Amino acid sequence: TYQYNMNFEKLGKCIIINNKNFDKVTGMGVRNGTDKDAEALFKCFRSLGFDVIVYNDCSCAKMQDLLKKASEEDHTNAACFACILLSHGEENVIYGKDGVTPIKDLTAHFRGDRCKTLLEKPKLFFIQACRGTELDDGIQYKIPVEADFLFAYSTVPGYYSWRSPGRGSWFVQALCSILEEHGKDLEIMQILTRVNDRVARHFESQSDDPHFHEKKQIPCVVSMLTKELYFS
Amino acid sequence: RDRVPTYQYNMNFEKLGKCIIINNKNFDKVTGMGVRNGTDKDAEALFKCFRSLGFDVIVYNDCSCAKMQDLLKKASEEDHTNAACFACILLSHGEENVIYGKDGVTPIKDLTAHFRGDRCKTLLEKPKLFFIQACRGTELDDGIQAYKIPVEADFLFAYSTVPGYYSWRSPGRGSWFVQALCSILEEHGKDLEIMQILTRVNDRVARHFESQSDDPHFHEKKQIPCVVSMLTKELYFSQ
Repeated sequence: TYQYNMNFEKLGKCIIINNKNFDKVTGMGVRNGTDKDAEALFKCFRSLGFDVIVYNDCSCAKMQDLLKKASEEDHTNAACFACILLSHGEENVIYGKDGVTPIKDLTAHFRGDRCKTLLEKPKLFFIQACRGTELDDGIQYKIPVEADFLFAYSTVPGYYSWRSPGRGSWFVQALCSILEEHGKDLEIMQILTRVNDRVARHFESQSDDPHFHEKKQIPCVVSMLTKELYFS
Repeated sequence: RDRVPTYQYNMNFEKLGKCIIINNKNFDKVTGMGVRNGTDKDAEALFKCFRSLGFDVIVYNDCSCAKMQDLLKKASEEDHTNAACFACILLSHGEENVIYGKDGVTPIKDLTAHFRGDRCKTLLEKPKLFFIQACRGTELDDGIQAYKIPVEADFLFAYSTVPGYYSWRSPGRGSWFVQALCSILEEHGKDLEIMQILTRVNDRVARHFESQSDDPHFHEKKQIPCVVSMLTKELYFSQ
């Protein structure tokens, strides 16, 4: 009644796109630690039951195609779909190695009118990537085509997204530990909300620059879901 | 459902909090904006719901842009120490990232900023909720047949529609989102978590509603609301 139906042969497909090294033209640095993120993610989402595949250093055309294909696959025996983007980013756009592409362009392939097999099923996107230059200085019948999506961004619109080259990204470590522990017994919003809490609290940046010292982060969930979602 | 200790927003405060409703029905000729028939109905329903939840609700009417900012900034400067949370609900014309006063347009992000961490210390670690009934663009959903804290934390925006899309409103029955919202809030407002409620409002607006117009450009259209949460705990209005 108030839950998404999970009675399907497979949980669903999980495309993880891991972008580490970029073309010199985009002039964007190597994202160190992103390999830590991907492997940890691969475990969790696999352990949840997703059929996860990891694609490394994709180009924008490559990403668009990856998604479009999956969009055109047959999802009749799937409960849901999940995509995860690890990259450099700006507002509304994510980086391939050869430039940028709008996030909406990657997602819209799964709109109700463009992926019938995934209608009334959750389509989940998790996006760990910078979202702008800002720093949090801290303190003290028919259904709509845009429905059933959920984007969990690593950060709020306009703000930087922090990643340690040694331990991986703040967001990912958090999402992984919570999932490694309650992925099976909590609802998706409960899970993400705790991730919001752990990133907000447990983390604080440290550099030798005063502009980047003791800075903060809060992830941001967008939901057009229409049911509660549990992975079991 | 199971209520697990260090995971709820602490509600044991003298008061639930302020709920400011901004009911904009009438707009200057120069904005080219029309009379939003249905909105008085929407405002009545909402103020009763939020009163019933226990908010101290205040209704403002046909606001200028300056007024909208002023009352919000001043609201942001009151002493919320004895409140568990704050709510603001905007009913107006809107476009991508902006919302109308009677005399023009002002960025939503600029309204909400007043209640940040560094800017409104007495609402720190407390949920600040924002409900927005307004168009966010012109596109139509045609449908388909079956210690330290970040300054931006503890905000939840519940928009009536997705970015870039239209927002529907019966002159007779009021906007879909609002109708749906108030209904769910009546039943389960005191027994369901905020995200559980808004999800149900998502389902209801998506199913129960379909447009009907003599204009085929506007005929048989659909709508999905959009929830954005920077909350760090579950939020229940009771106990």
